[PDB]
Amino acid sequence: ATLRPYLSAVRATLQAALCLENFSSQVVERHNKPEVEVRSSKELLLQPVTISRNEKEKVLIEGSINSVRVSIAVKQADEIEKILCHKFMRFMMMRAENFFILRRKPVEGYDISFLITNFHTEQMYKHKLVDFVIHFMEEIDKEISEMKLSVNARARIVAEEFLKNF
Amino acid sequence: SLHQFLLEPITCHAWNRDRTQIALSPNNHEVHIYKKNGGQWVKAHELKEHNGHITGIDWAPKSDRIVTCGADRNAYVWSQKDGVWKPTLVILRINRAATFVKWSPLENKFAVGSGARLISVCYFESENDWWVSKHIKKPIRSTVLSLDWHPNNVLLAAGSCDFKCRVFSAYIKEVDEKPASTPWGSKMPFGQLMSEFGGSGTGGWVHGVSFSASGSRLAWVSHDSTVSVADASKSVQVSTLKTEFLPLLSVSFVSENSVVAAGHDCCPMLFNYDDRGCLTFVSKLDIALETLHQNSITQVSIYEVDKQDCRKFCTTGIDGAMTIWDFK
Amino acid sequence: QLPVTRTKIDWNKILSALMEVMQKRSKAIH
Amino acid sequence: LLRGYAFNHSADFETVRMIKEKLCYVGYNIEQEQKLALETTVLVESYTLPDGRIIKVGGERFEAPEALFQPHLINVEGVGVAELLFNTIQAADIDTRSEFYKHIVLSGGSTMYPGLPSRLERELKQLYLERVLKGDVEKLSKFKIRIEDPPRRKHMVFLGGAVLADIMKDKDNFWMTRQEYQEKGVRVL
Amino acid sequence: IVLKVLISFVQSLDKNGVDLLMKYIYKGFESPSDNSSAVLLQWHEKALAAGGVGSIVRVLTAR
Repeated sequence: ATLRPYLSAVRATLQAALCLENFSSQVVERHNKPEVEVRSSKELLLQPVTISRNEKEKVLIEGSINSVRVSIAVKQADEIEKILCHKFMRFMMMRAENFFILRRKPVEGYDISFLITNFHTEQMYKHKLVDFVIHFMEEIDKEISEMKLSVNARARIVAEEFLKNF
Repeated sequence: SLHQFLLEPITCHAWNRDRTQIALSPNNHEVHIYKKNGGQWVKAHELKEHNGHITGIDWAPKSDRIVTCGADRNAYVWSQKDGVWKPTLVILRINRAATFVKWSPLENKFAVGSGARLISVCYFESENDWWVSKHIKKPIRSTVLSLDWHPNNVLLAAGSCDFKCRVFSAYIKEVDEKPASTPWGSKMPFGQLMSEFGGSGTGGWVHGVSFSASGSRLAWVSHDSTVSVADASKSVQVSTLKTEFLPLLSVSFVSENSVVAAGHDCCPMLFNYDDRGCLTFVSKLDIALETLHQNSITQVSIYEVDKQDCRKFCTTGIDGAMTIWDFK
Repeated sequence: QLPVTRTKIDWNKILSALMEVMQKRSKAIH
Repeated sequence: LLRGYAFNHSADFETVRMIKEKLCYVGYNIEQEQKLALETTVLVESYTLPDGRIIKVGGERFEAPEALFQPHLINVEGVGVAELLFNTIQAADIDTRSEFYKHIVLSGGSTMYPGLPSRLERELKQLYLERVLKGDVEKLSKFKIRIEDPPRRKHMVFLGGAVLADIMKDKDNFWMTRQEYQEKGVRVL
Repeated sequence: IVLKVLISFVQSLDKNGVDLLMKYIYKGFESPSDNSSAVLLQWHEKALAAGGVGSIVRVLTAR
């Protein structure tokens, strides 16, 4: 309806940016580092691109010759959604040595942020990482919207059991 | 016809004269030589001297010698004088990582493209038995990614990350003999810029360059999903076509009129160049993914006897699979 | 006070071609 | 040891040496190294062992090699390689000091870390721009400093020996004859 | 600035103005106004079929 074109556009933009190569540094000898974190040569960087649906949900993609950075912000309706989103992202960021493609601290103004290097594109396929990001952007909304109803449904039984006795 | 050697990627591949042996580098600091015993590929030899990632190999057929270059700022020349291959040392005098290597048509010099804004042309000296290099560095501003040689053993094409495709001359007077006159120019000292291209506004990094059999035409692919052909017979003129597909990582001439390309779409393609100066797309050649290769193709070579009469071509890439494609 | 070598001159070796050959190495390497 | 990985001193000396040889490097700017180590996970690499275990080495790659430039981290009193080089060049007669600045050669297997060539130049330039020529940043261009380090650093002791035995192979004064020790028992060459 | 008339609404299909339309579309996403985002996203799919996946690279390497 409205989410499907957004996911389609993010898919199309990601497919045109994950075309990476290998590149040793031309400043310090025999150091292979990503050329989007360490910003040492303007020629190797691509123009950043932003895609959005409304005024509070958008994706920023920053390209390079051997690294891509993808920062995503998610939906928030009320305070409970806000704090649950914050808790969930802090949970994921703590376990970043297992999530090979997750950045420890996000870019300012965005909730979650991925960093993909050419090593992660050679050790894995290409379309499955894009599918993983598309799964990521929707499964989190499903999970938090389920956790809200789960917490709401845990108060009825407690209140009923307390009021039952007396 | 697909064959899967290893699950790891193939950085680079080299063929020999009889198309019996193949040299591969499975993304490590080693080179593996395989032969064909009947109808199955079985590994033959291992070559291990580098202490860094290997980035380029080439095989001089007539002399039967393998040149290897890698990211440890080294290059070696492997030769077979007994059953075991042995190396010979090359002095390169670069301080950054090498990126490409290629033999010459006469097999007397070889060109190495590196990331120190240099092109190193190396030739042999026997008074103390090693290879000595000369540098081309004047108009280059960034790292070179592709190289090619002219049939007349002098001129040299180069593509670099500074959005330019250049044609230099690499005449070494100690080894080579005096050349004739070409449409590209007349006065050919060493390290003199003969021609330069790359003016298109939104230029991207050039990944591959190639000359034609006649030697009077150049072709190159860019990272803005464009292919371009430069002619020099009637005049110094260009024709650029803007494809609607992902970037292309290699290019090679099949004849005077047709050019074959490959890239991240995992499918080789054929373009046609008319005599009047027009590029037109023709077709793909491969009509999980619906494609034999499962990842980006990194290198395209010719199985047949090259641009004089080409019938089949070989593709290899990151998926670990090597494929032979026949036009007929 | 002392020569460049910062030592007493060794009279035995004073009382009693590598440089020719080394020039080609110096040219090729550098 | 401070990650849950216990390697004993004696029997696992040659297992950690492969880790040192494969994954270690000297940082150019410490600041960007720490920024990438704190806010990014592109430094952690997995190493397989003969037993079959997989260990993970992270920010420890660029801490181990820096005992050379800062010697006090493992309880050694001194000045470090960069400053000791300065104290050695600035201790000879004035005329020959320029002859040593231009020609410094690195040898041995413990100078093959990535970046060790590119750090000594910066350290010497900064140590020579605040100790000798204090301020006045114009004349450093005329002051030429160059470090030579070919990719054949390990065997440079051998290769030199491969030349000196080739030139002087024939003339019988370079060698100590067997008959010299049959009568004299000492040597003056 | 004529993107408002475009919001109120392939056309020429010159095979070079598709890049210009792509540039305008991707530069228009930085300033949403509660109705432009939906129509711009709807035309992104239409323009992608006519132009191709390669066109996204041209705006990405436009610099």
